[PDB]
Amino acid sequence: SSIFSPRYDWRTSGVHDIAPRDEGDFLYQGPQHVLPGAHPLPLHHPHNTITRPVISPYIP
Amino acid sequence: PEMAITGVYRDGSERSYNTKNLSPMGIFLRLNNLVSTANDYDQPFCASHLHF
Amino acid sequence: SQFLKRTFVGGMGYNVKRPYRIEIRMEHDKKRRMRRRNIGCRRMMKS
Amino acid sequence: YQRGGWSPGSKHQKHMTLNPTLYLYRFPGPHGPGPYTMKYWWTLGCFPTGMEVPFRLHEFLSTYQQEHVPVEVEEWLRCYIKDPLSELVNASNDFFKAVEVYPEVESARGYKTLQPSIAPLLVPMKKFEEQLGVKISPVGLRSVLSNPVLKDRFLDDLFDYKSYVEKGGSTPHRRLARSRFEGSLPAETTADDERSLILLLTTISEGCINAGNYSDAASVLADALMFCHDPDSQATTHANISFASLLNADFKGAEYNGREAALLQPQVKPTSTACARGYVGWAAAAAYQDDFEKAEAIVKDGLTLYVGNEHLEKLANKLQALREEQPSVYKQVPRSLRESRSHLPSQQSRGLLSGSGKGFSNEFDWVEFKNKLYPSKMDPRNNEMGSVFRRVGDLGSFISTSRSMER
Amino acid sequence: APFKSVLRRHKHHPEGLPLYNDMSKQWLCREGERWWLLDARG
Amino acid sequence: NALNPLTSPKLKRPLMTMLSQLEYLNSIDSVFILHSSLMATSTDQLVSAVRRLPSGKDSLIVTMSCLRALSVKSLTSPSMKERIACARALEIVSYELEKGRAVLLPFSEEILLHDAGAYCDEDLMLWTVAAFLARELPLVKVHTLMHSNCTARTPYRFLKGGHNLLVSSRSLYDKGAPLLSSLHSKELRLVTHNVRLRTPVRDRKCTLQYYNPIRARFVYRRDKPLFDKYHVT
Amino acid sequence: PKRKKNPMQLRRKVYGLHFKEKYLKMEEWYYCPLCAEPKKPGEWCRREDCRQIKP
Amino acid sequence: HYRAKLELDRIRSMLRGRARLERKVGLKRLFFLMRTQTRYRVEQQ
Amino acid sequence: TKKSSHLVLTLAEDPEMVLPDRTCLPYSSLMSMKRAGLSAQPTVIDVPAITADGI
Amino acid sequence: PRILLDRSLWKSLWITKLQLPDINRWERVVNSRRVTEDRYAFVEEEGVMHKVNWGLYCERLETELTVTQERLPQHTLLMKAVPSSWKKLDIDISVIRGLSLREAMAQCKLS
Amino acid sequence: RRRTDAVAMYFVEYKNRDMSDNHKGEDYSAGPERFFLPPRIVETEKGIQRPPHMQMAFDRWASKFKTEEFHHWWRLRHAKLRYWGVRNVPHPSDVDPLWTEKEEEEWHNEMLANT
Amino acid sequence: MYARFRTRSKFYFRPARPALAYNVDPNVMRRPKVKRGLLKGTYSDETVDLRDRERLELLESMRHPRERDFYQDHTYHNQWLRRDLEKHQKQQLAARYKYFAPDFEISP
Amino acid sequence: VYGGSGRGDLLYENPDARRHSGRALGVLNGVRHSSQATMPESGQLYYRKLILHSRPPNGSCAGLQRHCHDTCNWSYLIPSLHRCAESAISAKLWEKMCQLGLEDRSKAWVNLTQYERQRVRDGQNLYRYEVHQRLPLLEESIGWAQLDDLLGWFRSARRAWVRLPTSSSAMSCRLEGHADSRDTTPGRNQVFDTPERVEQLTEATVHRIREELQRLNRSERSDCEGSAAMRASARRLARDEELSRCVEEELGWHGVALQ
Ligand SMILES: [Mg+2]
Ligand SMILES: [Zn+2]
Repeated sequence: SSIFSPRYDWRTSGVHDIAPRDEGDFLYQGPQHVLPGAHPLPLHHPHNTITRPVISPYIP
Repeated sequence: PEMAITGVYRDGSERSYNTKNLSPMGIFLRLNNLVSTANDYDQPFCASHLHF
Repeated sequence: SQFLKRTFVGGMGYNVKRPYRIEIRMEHDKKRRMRRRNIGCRRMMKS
Repeated sequence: YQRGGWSPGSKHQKHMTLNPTLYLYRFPGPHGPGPYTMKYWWTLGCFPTGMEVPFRLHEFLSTYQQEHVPVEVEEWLRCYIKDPLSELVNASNDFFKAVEVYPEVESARGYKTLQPSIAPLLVPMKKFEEQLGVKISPVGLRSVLSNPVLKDRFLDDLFDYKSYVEKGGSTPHRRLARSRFEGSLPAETTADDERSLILLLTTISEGCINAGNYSDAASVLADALMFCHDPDSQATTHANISFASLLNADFKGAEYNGREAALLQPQVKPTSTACARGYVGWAAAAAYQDDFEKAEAIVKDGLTLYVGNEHLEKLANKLQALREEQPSVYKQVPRSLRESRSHLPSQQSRGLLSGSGKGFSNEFDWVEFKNKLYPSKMDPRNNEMGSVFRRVGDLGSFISTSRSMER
Repeated sequence: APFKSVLRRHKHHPEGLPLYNDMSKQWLCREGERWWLLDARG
Repeated sequence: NALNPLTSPKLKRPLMTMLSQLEYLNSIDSVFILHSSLMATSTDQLVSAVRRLPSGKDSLIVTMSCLRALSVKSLTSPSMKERIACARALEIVSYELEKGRAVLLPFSEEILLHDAGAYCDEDLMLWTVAAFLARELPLVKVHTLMHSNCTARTPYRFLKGGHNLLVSSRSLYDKGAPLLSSLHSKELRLVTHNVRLRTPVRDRKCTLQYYNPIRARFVYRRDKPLFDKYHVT
Repeated sequence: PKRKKNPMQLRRKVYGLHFKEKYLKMEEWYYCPLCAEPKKPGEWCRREDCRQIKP
Repeated sequence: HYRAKLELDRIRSMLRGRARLERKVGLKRLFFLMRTQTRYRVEQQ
Repeated sequence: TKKSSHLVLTLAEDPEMVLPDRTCLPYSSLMSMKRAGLSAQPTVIDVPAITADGI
Repeated sequence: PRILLDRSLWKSLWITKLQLPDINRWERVVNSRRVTEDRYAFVEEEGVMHKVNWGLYCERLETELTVTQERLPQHTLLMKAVPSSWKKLDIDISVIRGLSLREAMAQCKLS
Repeated sequence: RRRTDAVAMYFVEYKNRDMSDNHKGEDYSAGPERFFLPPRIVETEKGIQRPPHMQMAFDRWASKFKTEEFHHWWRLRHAKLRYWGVRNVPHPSDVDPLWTEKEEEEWHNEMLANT
Repeated sequence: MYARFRTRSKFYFRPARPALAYNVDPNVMRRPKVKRGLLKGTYSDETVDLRDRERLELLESMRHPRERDFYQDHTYHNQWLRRDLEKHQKQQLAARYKYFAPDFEISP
Repeated sequence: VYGGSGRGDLLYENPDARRHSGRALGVLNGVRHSSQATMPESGQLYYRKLILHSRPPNGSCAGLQRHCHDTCNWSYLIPSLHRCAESAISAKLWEKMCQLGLEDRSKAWVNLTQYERQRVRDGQNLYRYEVHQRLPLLEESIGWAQLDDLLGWFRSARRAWVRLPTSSSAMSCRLEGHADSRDTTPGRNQVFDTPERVEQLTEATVHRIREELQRLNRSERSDCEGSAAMRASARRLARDEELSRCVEEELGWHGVALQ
């Protein structure tokens, strides 16, 4: 719903299981922990030179 | 992924905030709300409730 | 049902047109047997 | 005009000038075909409106296509039936394992503990019954399993029967095969497997009596009687059947089995008391049928034969206690009042289950006439007022009655 | 939701009406009661 | 327990007590607290309560005050039915405690639990336990096995004290208040249920030999045309 | 001028004695000493025993 | 036109009878209750 | 509307159940049976237990 | 669609046999293909979520519920399409609730 | 009670059964096999004899029902009551006659036994 | 004396279940697959359906003699006019006999 | 914890997540204050108590008037594990695995297909999960267990091809996961040392088997002395022999010796 709405934050529990799955979930080690996908800019398509390689003499 | 942030407290309680298309600043604010509240009671702010 | 009949539980009134339509239908059944027609029920759907 | 829906299935007032509908007497509602229409579906063959197409493909598939077998295949189907001896051995092994793995009931203090249900036992016992031709009562089996000594008796007898059948075969099957062969073209004594079988069936019947199911106890004793060919075993089984029928208020069968056990006296071993028990059952059946002099004569003959066995003595003392009061009240039991008073709770339960109630199950709700239910009017055994048989008339043949006003 | 029953104690019922000095409710208290003597002369 | 220290004998079930098995009661779903008033003319409700113990999700709390009341009213009661019922309840509870299916509240743990300086009896200790586990283990459904006529069934009008100014409606959920301060509010009654598990069969006793206004008319009524061979005066 | 009735107006009929005596009530019975069937005093069976000595 | 249907549908448990069963009756009841309680809190409490 | 419904019925075993007495007969029936000649109390006879000793 | 999974809708409705050829299998798009794995279920074990076989898990739940209801010491019977209005049937059931079998049968035969 | 209208039923009879010429020893605990057959008789009064005029009247009235026209009336009554909506009335194809040769023979044997 | 009776609110208000859009139950891929009624608590050891062919006599016995049912041997409407089946019956036919469609056999 | 799933249940049902519904949440049954319309404050203990205790009894609640199941019986918990092992590994697969293990001693694994290997692994996984879910009831009912079920405790593990841990093997290690993130919520009965508790349960059940055998032999000897005759039943002799063979065989299969 809209952010300026009462129905936006009316889900208080039940969204997340308290137990984490033992296959992909991990803990935050700290600032030096390189998180996959984390980027300062809003990137709706977070690709890099490996997933979407550029074909040019230099990287833009 | 579930666009929500959850906080699990020491008394076994949970508090979830919705973060769908919400700015990272708003996510930070709701995370600070989580770390600030204790999630043990819900009482009104009235004259008969100012003193616990 | 004695207490019910005493305290009037149920419709104090009753049907009035039946004690005559019954004999009318019996006479009609006599006429049908005369005319060699099969006898039918008086009220097939009004029941 | 039109104070509701427009479809014929709606529930409110309609009119012909605005919502004209064709005459639909009775049709299924919006959820499903109710019983009022399934009655027509099964009797008339279609719903009473005639607008519905009879679609019985599913029941056709369930009955006819399933029961259809080509003759060339059914000619060989019977040539591949499982071996009866191996089937009996496997069924006995499975039933014995399932009875042995039954847990022992824990005795609590202050209240009665619920016995564990016989869930994994109904199928092995079913195979055992269908392979041996004898039905076992589940209530009796549960009671035998609850009873610690009866459970041990049953286990020992079943193990003996298993060993005897696995080492020598099935003596009832041998007897039936030899009888059929002799009929196509004598009698041996009761074998060890037959002895173990009748012993375990007697244990089952004793457990069923301890439960309180006298009909099933008598039935188990009856189908166990078919496996004994020895005079001692037959006399014991007849005494048991007499006692079970006495408890079940089957006075006729009790008297018959008692006099059979009594007749088996000359060819029985002198140590057995089955003949004394048969005399006891006969006298008790007589006393329950209210033949006090007959019961006294029977118990006197039984005493003279057996000089005063404890059971006969107690029965004679009871009969004498009744005889010291019957002439003090009526000098005898009236002939038109014999076998009229209920004495046992078995017949009370039977009457509760299959009596005539107020409104239904009486001679005014529905009457049975050759496996067909009839209304109270169409009762061929009664011509009371309100029956259709009072409107027959002379049928244009001859004046049967001298009645002037009716018939 | 609360519910005040329609079957109430009536003045014509044999059970009758109560005396609030004898009743035992949550909103009645007789612990800190005191007795005063009022004189209506003049 | 999750922290494994190693990475970095015979087991026997003791007597179940509340303060030593708080961890067990939190995993348990429903907890029925027994009251001695239930043992009136029958023990069928106690039997139906102990029938739910082998379910693995139900527990039974019997207190020493309850046991003392049971023994007292088994030895001194104008009703032999009640005396027999209380003796049978004693033996049932003893069997359950010996087997380890019901939990016991000894007198030492009763001292440790009850609020300081407060006199307690069966009626007050029932609600003391109820308020304690309703405040500390909120995820456990608490029931009370009491008699329909028991005055302790409604604590906020019979067991409530005076007009105390140091208690409020939220005196049940604050960990610093005494346990019995919750008697003044209806929240204890809201969180605790009083249920009859399985009443004995509703079959009426034989009343043919009591006075019947419809059978009394036939006492002096003439019935000559009702009999043929056995006329009796 | 009638209007729809709420569930509480429907249940008020149960509070009366005319509703309970018609629907919610049991029978006083015993076993017929001759037929061993449940039986109410005052009514009897079609039987030469239960007609002479009607229990 | 907003009537807070989705917000007031959660509190039909606190009502009773036809207001708790049927949605429109319960919504009208809760709307009236909230409006009157707001009025009382504003100018009478 | 020809209405029909479904019916759920569960029978459970209760060893602690004590059924009331339903064999109590009225005084009228008692004295009528006495007048006829039948015993007021049902005749009970001890039946020896089932024994598998002869087999 | 560029890649159409078997359980997705496109110009069609949901049919169980068409959209779920094998209910124990779960299809997904791995490297622009239809890759099918064993469908699983998440269960709490030792404080974490663990993957168990979904088919075995459902079979186990079903068989356990059935065997518990079976070995429960009672007997339930559902008689459908009873020729009576449910209001009157509940009226008559209220008198028989909470009785014994003997008293129930007696009241039914005497009413 | 009568199921149709729930009316209370009453068995009315005469008292001196044994002092009567007719109905001497008749048993009314259960009706006869057919409504035209003689009523049941207790085993004790099997040798009883009835007045000859009443016996002849009953024999005539009973022989009235031994014809095939009565079987036709019976099936036609089945058809009429089935067309009139009365339930539990079988089809005139499924119905069977009340009186047949072998049944009449065994009933005659029983009547000669009861003399 | 008097048995406790209570009027049920389901007999006063019970609407229909929410239907499925595009015949899709939104949690088929999310919830386990257990037999209906098990997890809810609906269980039965024996189900006697009074609409079967073998229960006809029991149904007609439990019914009252006063209530009559007509058109037992005939029918008001002529039952020899050919007309189509119900939608679900036609769907059953189409789902069972699929080889009736033209060119259903695989070639070659 | 009341309505959703109990202590020994197998169904994982998150009470706050309505993943089994077919309709959006319209009405919340357990609500204390109207302010819970737009913020139910769920997750707080005192509110989730009222939210969860107002749920109707499901097939696992066994409501107060309805008769409950003797779930905490060892004589029920052991055949449950055996039926789990049976549903996991079929009969033909079990026979083939026994043949291969007797012929090559875990060396003929190349003969099995990948589907059968995955079936065995999934069966071991589900059996470990069920042992985890039944462990509290097992350790609670170990006192009054009977010899047949005590031996079935090993029979079920052998059928599921799970070698019980003693101080293939699947109960040897814990599920990997950091303690700072595991679900340590109270009220959710979940053991954390399974290789440590299953081992002590196995030791306890071995001691219980020894005690049951000694008690049975002592009772038989006392009965024989009271009868003053050496008349042992053939059924009892055969039963004693077969159980004495089966116990030692199935204990040696796991590695534990009865001493
Ligand atoms: Mg026409
Ligand atoms: Zn009678």
